[PDB]
Amino acid sequence: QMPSLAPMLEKVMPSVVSINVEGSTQKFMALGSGVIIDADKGYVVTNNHVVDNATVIKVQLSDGRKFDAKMVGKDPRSDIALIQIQNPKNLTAIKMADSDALRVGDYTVAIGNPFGLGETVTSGIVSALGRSGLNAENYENFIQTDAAINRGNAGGALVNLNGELIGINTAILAPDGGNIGIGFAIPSNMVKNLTSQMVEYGQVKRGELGIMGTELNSELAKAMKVDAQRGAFVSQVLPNSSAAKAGIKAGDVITSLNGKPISSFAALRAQVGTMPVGSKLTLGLLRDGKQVNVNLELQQSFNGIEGAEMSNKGKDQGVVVNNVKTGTPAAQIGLKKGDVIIGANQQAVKNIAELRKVLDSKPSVLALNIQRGDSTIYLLMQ
Amino acid sequence: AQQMPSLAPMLEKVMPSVVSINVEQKFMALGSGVIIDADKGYVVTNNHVVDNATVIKVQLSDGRKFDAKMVGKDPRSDIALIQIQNPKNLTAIKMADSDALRVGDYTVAIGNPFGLGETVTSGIVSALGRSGLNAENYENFIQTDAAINRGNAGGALVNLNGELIGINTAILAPDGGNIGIGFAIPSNMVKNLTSQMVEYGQVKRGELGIMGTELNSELAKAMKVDAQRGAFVSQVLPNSSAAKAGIKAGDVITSLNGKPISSFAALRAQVGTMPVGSKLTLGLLRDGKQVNVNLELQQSFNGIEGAEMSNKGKDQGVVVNNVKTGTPAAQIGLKKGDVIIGANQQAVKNIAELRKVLDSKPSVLALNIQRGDSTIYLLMQ
Amino acid sequence: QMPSLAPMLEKVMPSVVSINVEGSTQKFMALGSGVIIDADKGYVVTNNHVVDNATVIKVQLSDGRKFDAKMVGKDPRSDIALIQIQNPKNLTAIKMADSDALRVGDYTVAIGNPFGLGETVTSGIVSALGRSGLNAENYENFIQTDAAINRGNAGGALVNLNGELIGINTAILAPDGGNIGIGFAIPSNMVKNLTSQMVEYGQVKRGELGIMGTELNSELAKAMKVDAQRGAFVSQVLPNSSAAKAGIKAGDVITSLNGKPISSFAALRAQVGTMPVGSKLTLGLLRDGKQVNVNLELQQSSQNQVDSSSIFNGIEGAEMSNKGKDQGVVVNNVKTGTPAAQIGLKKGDVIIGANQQAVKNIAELRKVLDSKPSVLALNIQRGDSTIYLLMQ
Amino acid sequence: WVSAAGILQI
Amino acid sequence: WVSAADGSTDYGILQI
Amino acid sequence: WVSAAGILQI
Amino acid sequence: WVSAADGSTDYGILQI
Repeated sequence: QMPSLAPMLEKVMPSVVSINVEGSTQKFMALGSGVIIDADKGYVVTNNHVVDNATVIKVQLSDGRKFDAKMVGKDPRSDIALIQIQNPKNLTAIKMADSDALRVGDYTVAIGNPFGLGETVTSGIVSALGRSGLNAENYENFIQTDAAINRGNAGGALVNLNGELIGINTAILAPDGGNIGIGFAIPSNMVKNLTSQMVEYGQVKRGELGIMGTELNSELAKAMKVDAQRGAFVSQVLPNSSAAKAGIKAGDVITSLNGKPISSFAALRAQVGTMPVGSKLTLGLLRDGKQVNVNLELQQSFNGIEGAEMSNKGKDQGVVVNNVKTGTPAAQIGLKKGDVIIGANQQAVKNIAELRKVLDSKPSVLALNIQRGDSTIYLLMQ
Repeated sequence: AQQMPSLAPMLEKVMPSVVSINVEQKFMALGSGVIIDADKGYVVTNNHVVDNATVIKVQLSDGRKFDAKMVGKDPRSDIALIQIQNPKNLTAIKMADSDALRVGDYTVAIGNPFGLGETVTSGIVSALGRSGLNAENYENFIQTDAAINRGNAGGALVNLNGELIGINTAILAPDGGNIGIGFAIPSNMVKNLTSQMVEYGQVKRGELGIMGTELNSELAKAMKVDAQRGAFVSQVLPNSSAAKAGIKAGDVITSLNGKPISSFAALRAQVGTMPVGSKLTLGLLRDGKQVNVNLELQQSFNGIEGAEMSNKGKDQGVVVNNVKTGTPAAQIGLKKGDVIIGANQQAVKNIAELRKVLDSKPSVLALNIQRGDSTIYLLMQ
Repeated sequence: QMPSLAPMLEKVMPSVVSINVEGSTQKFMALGSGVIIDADKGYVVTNNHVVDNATVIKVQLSDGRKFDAKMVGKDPRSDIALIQIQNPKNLTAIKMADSDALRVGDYTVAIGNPFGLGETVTSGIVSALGRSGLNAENYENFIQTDAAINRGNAGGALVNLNGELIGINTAILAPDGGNIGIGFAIPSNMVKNLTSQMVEYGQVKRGELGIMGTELNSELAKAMKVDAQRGAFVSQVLPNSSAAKAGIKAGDVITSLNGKPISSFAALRAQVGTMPVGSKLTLGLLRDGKQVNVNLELQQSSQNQVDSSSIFNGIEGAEMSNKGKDQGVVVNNVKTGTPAAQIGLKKGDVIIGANQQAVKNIAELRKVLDSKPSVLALNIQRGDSTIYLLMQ
Repeated sequence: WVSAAGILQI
Repeated sequence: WVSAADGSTDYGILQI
Repeated sequence: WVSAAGILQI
Repeated sequence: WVSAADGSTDYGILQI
C-alpha cells in the first residue's frame, strides 16, 4: 500500500479548467488556466492577464468538453478576473480553504495547463508567505511555492493535501522563461473577496484607509525608537480619511489587521486593497511603545452629478449648488458655488428629481438655465 | 531519537539496476540504461542515446565497466536494447504495470545527468498519455515533475516500491535545463518492444488498418456521441484485420484489452509496439451502443536489397514479381516482369544459383536480365 | 489531519540568517545565507565566497532583526567561512546531524535567501553523495540534492526532516544561472571540523597523510590487476610522512576511512582535509588483492601548508608556512596572475620581519597585521639578498 | 521546445 | 526577472 | 556549467 | 596635461 495524491486529485481535477483566448490590441492568441468557483452559475476565476483584451474566450474541462465564456469582472491591480461559462452543464466546483491558516512548510499541489499540454499536476511546499514587490503598484500578498509552475499555469489552482484551494498561481521568477522553483500564487482569501464583488457589482468597490507609509525595517525602527522590526510605518494620514477619523496619527506602526499579524506594508496594502468599500475592520497600532486598537471603515477615493455636489433649494425652487471642486470637470464648464438651476433644455427644474428626469433623456448637449445673483445665464455640456 | 521517512531503503536495492552508458566526424555521447535481464545482461535505453554508435561501454553503480553490443533498436518509439558482454553478478529491475498508474502517484527518477554519476530525483505523475512532441513517433508519455536533465535518457522511472514504470526519454526545456516537465515511456510499452528485440532483433509492426483522428467535444456533438475522448474511425481499409473484425467507420474506440483509451495518438502508440499477429480486443462505441471485438494485427521466394523476386517455371531464371519505387532496387533500373538469365557471366536458373554468385561477393554486380524480347544489363556498386 | 514540514520548520528557521555584504577589489555588493552555530557566541557559518573581500558584513535574522558581524575565520579551499554576530541577543542555534548517516533517498529541506527575497524554504531528496570535481583544487565531498537552490541560498542550511543540519548549500549546476534540480552542499561533519578550528585558531591547521595519488578508474584497475573500480590510488608516499611511518607503499588502493567506504580520491582528500592535526584515524588498503588495515595520525604539513588569503584577507595565489625553527615564514608556491604576485611575491621567499618587527612564525606575522597599519612593509629574503615588499 | 535527454493510420 | 505565467531604503511612500 | 550561489596530494 | 615646449601609492619601484 503506497501513499498517493491520486485519491485527492481525482476529486479536485474536474474543478480545474484550461482557458483559450483570442484577442487584439494586431491579433494575438493566449492560453492559461482557471478554477470553477460556482458549478451551477459556471463562474470561473483566473488571472486578469490571461483574459485581458480578449474577444473570444473558450474553456475546456478536464473531460475534454468545450464551452464559451463571457467576461464578468476584472481587476488589474490584483490580477484577478472572473468569467462565466455559457450554458453550464454538470460542472464541479472547488472548495476554498482559509489561506490565513497556511504555514511555511505545508504541502502544496499545483494544477494547470503549462504550454497547453493539458491538465498537469505538480507538487511542492509553501516556501514563503506574504511575498510582494514584483509590481509596487499592484496589490500582492503572494504565497511562494517550489511547485513546478510555467507559462500556462496562470489562473490555475494551488491546493493543499485536502484538495482545498489555497491560492491562484499567478507568476514565477525565471531568468530563462522556465520555472526554477520560485512560483507565486494569490491567496485564496483575496480571491474569495475579489470575486464575490465581481459577481455582485461587475467590479470591485475599492476602499482605502487614506494613509501614506512605507516598510518598517530595523534601521527605521532604531530611529523611531520602535520595537518591531517589521510592519507598516505611517508617514502621514490624509485629512477627511477613515484613518484620520479613526484616530490614526503619523509615526504610528501598524502591527496587525483584524487580529492577524502584519508581514509588511506591502502586504497590508494588498489585504485591504481587496476588501469592499464600507468593510469595517480593526487595526493594531504601535505608538510610543504602546499597543493601540482602532475600528475603521473603508472609504471612497442631496445628489452629486459629474463631480459636482448639489441639493434642493427651499421648496421646489430649483437645484442650488452648495460647493464645487476646482480640478473637477464641473468648474471646467463654469459651474460656481451658489448657482441655482432654474431649468435645463427648455424644461423647468424644481428639484433634483426633475433635473435627473431630463438627464434620463440623454441629450447630446445639456443646456443649464442657472442663475447667479440677479442675472440669468446658461451653461453648456458636451 | 526518532524515525524518519526515506527512499534510501528502496533505492539501495534498485540503484544497482540502473547503469550509465558511454558512447563513441566523430562524436561522444552519454546517457543511462536499465538492466532488464541480470543473467543475459540485457539493457534497455533510448534509441537516440545509442544511435550511430561504434563503441558502447556500460558502467555499473559500483563502478564496474563492461562492453555492450547492440541487440535491437526502434527509432519510431525511441527504445533500444543492448547487451552487456560477459555479464557477471548483475541486478535486474522488476517492471510494474504502467496501466495502473494514476496522476498523483509518486515517482523517482534515476540516471546520469551531465555524467555526474548515478543521481536520484523524485516527483509525481503530472499527467498520462501525453503526445505530440513528434507526430510520426509512437508516444504515450508519462509526465513527471521529477528532475530530469541531459544524461537521464534511458534512465529509470520507478514507483515507491522500486518497480519500473517508465523510461525517461525527453524534457520540455527552453534553455536546455529541466523546468519540471519530463516525459517517460510507459513500462508496458518497453515490455512489449524489448521482448521482440530479444527474439527478432527488431519489431515486427502490425496494423489494424484503420484511418482516424482525435475525438474532441466538438466532433462528439456532430456524431451524437457521449464520450469526449477516444479514437474516431474515419474509415477501415478493405482486407484489413479491422474490416474482418467488423469495425465500421464512424465508430469510436474507447478501450484496448480492457484498458480505457486516452486518445487516438495513444492507441496508435499502443498497437504500434505490439508484434504482428498479436490478438487483442477493442471496445467500440457505435450509435451509443457498447461493442467488443477480437482482432489480430497483420503485416503491411527470396528478396534482395529491397527487391522481392522468385523463380520462374522450371529453372527459367529469377523473375521479378513487384518492385518498390523509393527502394534502391528501382534506383538501379529494376522494374516488374524482368527475368534474370544470368549474372557476371554465370548462368542463373534459380535463386539458388543467383545467390551462389553473390556469395562470391564481387565488387560490381552485372545482371543479365530480359525485358520483353530484349536482353539488357543492370550494374551494381 | 495533513502531514507538514511547518512544525519542524518553525523551530529551525530562526536558526537560518541572511547575510548582506559590501566590499571592494571598485565597490561591489553581494548577499547570501548563513546558519547560527552558537546562539551564545553568535557564531555563524557560511560560504567563503559569500563573505570574501568584505568590508562590511550585516546579518538579518528571521524576525527582521539586523546585526553587524565580524569575520572570524575563512578557508577558500573548502569554501567554508565563519563570522560572529556583534552583540548577540536572544539567538537560536541549529543542531547538527552526523552527515555520515546520510543515504541517497533521505528527504532534505533547503533554507536560504534566493535573490534576496527573504527566508525561503524548499524541499527535495539526497540525489547523490561524495560528489566532487567542480574544482579539483578544492576539498569537496558534496551532498547532491534536487531541492530548489538559487543565487542567495549559498551558506544556507540543508537539514533533514528532524531539522538537523546535514549540509551547507554551496553551489549548483545550472547552464542558465537558474536551478535545474542539481544542487550541492558541504557535509555537516566537514563544517563541524572546519568551524571548530576557526573558533580556536582563526584558521585551519591543515594536516596531511603525505601521499600523492589519483582517481582509481576501471582502466587503471585493469593495469594494476585490481578488483575495485573506484578508490584512491597511491602514486607515491612522501618520506618522513605519517603514511610512510604507517607502512603505506605506492601502488596501494585505499578503499575505506575509519570504516566508511571511499567514493573517490577527491572525497578522501576532502575528508582528511577537514580533520585537525594529530587526528588518529584508520585506513583500509588494498595491495595485491590483499585487505590491509593501518593506524595513522595527521601531521604538520611542511609544504603548501597555508594559503595567503587566510592571513592577508584578500590576497590569493600564494601558499606559505613556517620555516624550520622560528626562521620566518617561507613561501611554498605562487600562482601566476594573482593578487599576491602582483606585489612581487615569489616562491622561495622567507619573511624575516614586517614593519620593523621581527617575524619568526605565522603567529608573529599575524600579530603585526592585527595592528592594521596603513602600509605593510615585508622584510623578505630572496637567495642571499634582502629586500622589501610594500602593501597599500 | 522539446529536446531529447489530419487523419492518422493505426 | 519576474514574469507572468533618501528616505528608508525598503520603499518610497506607498498609499493604503 | 557549475557556478557559486593530475596527481593530487592528500 | 604635460607637454614639451598595492605597494606605496606614491610610486611603483624605480631604479637609481
